[PDB]
Amino acid sequence: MKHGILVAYKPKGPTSHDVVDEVRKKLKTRKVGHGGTLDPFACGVLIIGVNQGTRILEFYKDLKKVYWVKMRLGLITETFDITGEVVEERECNVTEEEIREAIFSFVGEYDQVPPAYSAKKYKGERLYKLAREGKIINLPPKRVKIFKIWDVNIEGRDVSFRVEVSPGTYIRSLCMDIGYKLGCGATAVELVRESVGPHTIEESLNVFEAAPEEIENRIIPLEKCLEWLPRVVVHQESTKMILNGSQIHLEMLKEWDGFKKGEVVRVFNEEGRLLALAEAERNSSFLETLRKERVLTLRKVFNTR
RNA sequence: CUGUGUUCGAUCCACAG
RNA sequence: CUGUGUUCGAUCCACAG
RNA sequence: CUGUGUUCGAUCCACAG
Repeated sequence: MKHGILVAYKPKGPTSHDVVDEVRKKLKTRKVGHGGTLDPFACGVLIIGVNQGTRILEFYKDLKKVYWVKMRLGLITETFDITGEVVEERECNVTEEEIREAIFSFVGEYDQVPPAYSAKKYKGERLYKLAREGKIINLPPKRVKIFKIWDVNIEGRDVSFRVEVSPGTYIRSLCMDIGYKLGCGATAVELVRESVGPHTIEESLNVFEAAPEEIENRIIPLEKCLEWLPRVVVHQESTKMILNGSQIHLEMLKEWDGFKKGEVVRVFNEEGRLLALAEAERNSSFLETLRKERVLTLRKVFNTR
């Protein structure tokens, strides 16, 4: 029984949960989830968590993503994408030059209003369910960050480019906003998530065409997940303790790799096994122990694996 | 269970209570 | 170590809903 | 939140033997 992360590739068409169902089917495993939804009209990297691996999916919410969109100027739909019923389809009269200005004025952070067709909740209900009911909601804007936009290609009302964004950013909203700047509206017609954090589309596995054995070999085990988080090893004797829920004290330790207080770090078994993820109670340099323990606070323990 | 989250058809995953 | 914790003493894990 | 966990799964505290 494997535990870990799978960098899946979702083709255009399937819902993100369809991908999860393909993995549950091929691996004959019930515990599967994803770490960030990709709309049905889009394709690209979709992080999949298997077994105990579902327990570290939360860590993918805070990573940066890189997107390659193509939008059509002068077109507006209800969903903000090509699958939505068209609400308006005018002829945007703008020059490559303004278009260029409007797209790069978004660079830097700004306050983005999420699409009515989204997974946000309003009084216990999904916003895309209320929208199908015809209740179009405009939630408060969220502080978003567009780190950079490159590979811009224009031709007609067809504009495309790549963009690295912060967590919580909707490309569909971005396209509509740029269109608003140009004052004519724009709608996303193709969207490709080329990366989520360190995981790229080049390493993604299309689970729909892969046989169960390769999907299986493709799973990244826990010990190799969240490699961007600082490591920490404990004495091969302290393992059973930790696995029992024992917090971590200076006593039970060994080697560490520096960590700013509050930092989430992964506790290793010095035999390699990942025992748990814990939070830093202080800065790791304070080897000052002329006396007294308490060091890392238990966040998640990987019992039974 | 209730709630929230994730780029929209997670009741299915996560997190909080 | 054994008993009791006065309405299942406190708390940490994990699993389930 | 509500339940579960071979002296508790693990650690404490208060009383007494």
